[PDB]
Amino acid sequence: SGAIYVGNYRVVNRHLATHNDWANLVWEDSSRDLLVSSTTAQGCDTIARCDCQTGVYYCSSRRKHYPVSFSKPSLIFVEASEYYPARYQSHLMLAVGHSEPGDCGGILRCQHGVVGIVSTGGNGLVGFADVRDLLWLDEE
Ligand SMILES: Cc1ccc(CC(=O)NC[C@@H]2CCCO2)cc1
Ligand SMILES: [Zn+2]
Repeated sequence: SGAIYVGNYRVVNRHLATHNDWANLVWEDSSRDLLVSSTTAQGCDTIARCDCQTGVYYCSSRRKHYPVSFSKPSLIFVEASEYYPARYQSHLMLAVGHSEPGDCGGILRCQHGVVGIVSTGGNGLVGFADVRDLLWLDEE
């Protein structure tokens, strides 16, 4: 579990979105596994606007932050997980690290703020769902 809290927006894994998230929907994309909902209180997070390929992500299934190199956001094939089938997922970055289903929503950060959240795992990779292209997270 986990969420990016930027202005009056909450960014979660679409597959973990709550009834409240859907009741206060701003934007969703199943192909990216992202959903954005509106918040009453403002958020403590800043979004990275950058082409960084090195950062630190939180792994809940290890209680640990791990420094990682990660690929640029691409359309990638992703093997069947407990929360999705084997399928293509867009705007996805892969690093070499540990990711179990429960790890989804853990933050990846670089020197520029929040890059994205955990979304995929298995075979010793961790996929992150980039949010740097979502320019509208920083307005309105
Ligand atoms: C490349 C790219 C893709 C998607 C977005 C999402 C966004 O923030 N757009 C607000 C939504 C979209 C439909 C109407 O309102 C930004 C940039
Ligand atoms: Zn950066």
